[PDB]
Amino acid sequence: AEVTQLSNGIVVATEHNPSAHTASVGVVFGSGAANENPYNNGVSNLWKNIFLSKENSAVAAKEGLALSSNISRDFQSYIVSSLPGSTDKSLDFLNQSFIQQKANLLSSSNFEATKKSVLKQVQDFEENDHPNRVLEHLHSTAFQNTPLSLPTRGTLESLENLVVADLESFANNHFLNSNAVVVGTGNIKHEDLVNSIESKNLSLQTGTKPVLKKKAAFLGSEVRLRDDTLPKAWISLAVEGEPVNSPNYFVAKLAAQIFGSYNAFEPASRLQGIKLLDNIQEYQLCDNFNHFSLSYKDSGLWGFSTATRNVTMIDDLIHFTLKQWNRLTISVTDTEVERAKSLLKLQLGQLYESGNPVNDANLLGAEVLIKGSKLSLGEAFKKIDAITVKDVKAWAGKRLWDQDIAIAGTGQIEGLLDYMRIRSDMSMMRW
Amino acid sequence: AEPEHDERKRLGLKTVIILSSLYLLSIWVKKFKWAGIKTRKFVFNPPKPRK
Ligand SMILES: CCCCCCCCCCCCCC(=O)O[C@H](COC(=O)CCCCCCCCCCC)COP(=O)(O)O
Repeated sequence: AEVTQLSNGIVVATEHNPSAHTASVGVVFGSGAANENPYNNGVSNLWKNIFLSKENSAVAAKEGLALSSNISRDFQSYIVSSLPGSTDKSLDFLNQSFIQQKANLLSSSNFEATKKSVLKQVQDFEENDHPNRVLEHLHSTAFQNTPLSLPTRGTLESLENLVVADLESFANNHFLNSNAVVVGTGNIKHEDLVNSIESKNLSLQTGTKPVLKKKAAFLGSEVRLRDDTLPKAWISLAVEGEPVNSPNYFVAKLAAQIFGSYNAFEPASRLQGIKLLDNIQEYQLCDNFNHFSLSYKDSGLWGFSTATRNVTMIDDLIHFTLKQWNRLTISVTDTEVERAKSLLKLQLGQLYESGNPVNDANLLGAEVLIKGSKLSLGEAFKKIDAITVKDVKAWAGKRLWDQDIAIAGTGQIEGLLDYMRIRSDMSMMRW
Repeated sequence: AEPEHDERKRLGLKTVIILSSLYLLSIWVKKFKWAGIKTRKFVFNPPKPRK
């Protein structure tokens, strides 16, 4: 495989997979949820859903073109998938959708129907999807009074104040030339995409997205959304992780991989090679957990989210999990590092080299927006092979051993104790 | 009546100095470890009454 890249003010980056049967072509902007003030919050979600609106999707589906979109903290994307003989049709449709006009998408009826639909979706997310809203409050309290705290989904109190003028103001300030990368993944060649872009004009705008006054800074805090009428207790807990373009990126991900993920109901998940499972399976402390190493442009998060029904033994869950985290600084073995190497090679090659072209388009767009070129997977495997136990211990002493944490929880979290015992459990007192 | 008087007053000087320093240090550590609880805030939006 190979990733090429060229420039004319726009950036054209591709992945010619000749074995695939489709071809995704779309623009990936460099603005995201982290580029909004807290009063126009959710305008990226509303651009996602006016791009995926019914009239626009119908006009797309007349030619056999499926639309896709994604709103992250750092990057938006607007991807159009088609057969590999219709890349010109997809480019001309994306041109007509964004560049040539926006007033037909931003009519009164389409905007009011879409605002109604996104208000319904945000309310449905707020009162029914519990582990994701725990993770969103974890971001909202780890990075508070700072633009990386804003949720990608938007809030009900802000999103019902947006009108068309704010949509157009965000479009003029963020849908720009240098801010964007046009991405073609799947079964298209790079030269075909560049010659077809130069065949059209496709000039988005003059350029220069506004620069944020405040950089992201981690802030140890907690938020407790206690709802006694829920059957479980969802809780995330994280420290300041590593951002992208850091030398400790793959080390932070391998540290997340050491303790892995778990599902107490699957039989092959209870037999993993984690030493936390011997403590966690005896009295059935949780139903599931997953360790995440989230990496953003300015900062990052490293921690775990979990859910449990054993609501009287939440503190034992947090206790054994954090003592296992303290094992990284002091006495992590060689076999755990080798196992995490093999599993992280596995899940990283599943992530970057799955068969779905829209996910490849999102990942390639994000990576060539942030760091200018895509690191191919072989050099990634060499960087994973270069990690030793001393690198993990040095990273854990830098980032894990007695550092501030951020906690978010909802449900029956009365069994979760104060902030100070969870904070003081980050250092063992025995080392 | 009081043959210990000299040593009693100098050990009193040592003990009052050490315990005053311990009392001020312990006031600092109590104000420190309670700082997560003094500054804690609660907001309350009343829930949807349909449930
Ligand atoms: C076993 C319970 C005893 C508790 C005593 C508390 C009453 C306060 C008066 C203490 C005066 C007697 C000591 C003394 O004369 O030392 C004097 C010095 O003063 C002190 O340091 C007293 C400080 C008390 C700190 C308490 C620490 C807690 C220890 C718990 C037991 C392990 C004489 O010192 P010196 O013989 O010269 O070494």
